[PDB]
Amino acid sequence: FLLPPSTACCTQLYRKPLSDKLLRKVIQVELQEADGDCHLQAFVLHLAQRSICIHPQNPSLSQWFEHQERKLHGTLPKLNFGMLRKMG
Repeated sequence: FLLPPSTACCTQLYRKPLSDKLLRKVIQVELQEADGDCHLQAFVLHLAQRSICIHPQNPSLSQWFEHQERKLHGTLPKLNFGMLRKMG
């Protein structure tokens, strides 16, 4: 059981605040669309070895917007996540 890249249809959620240590290995943030990909919405984090499913309303994802902006060596995708930006 693993969530395949860009195949995010998580019916389950981890719901834990992820460790920043492992976060520095989360090269991607993949949005589970509530229709465009799966039948529900989720913010799941794509590590370089795995993907974890997070509840859209989760501080770990919001903090990750801050953290990813200062981590990942400076490599990020085109995420216009301005609807959250810590305010989620």
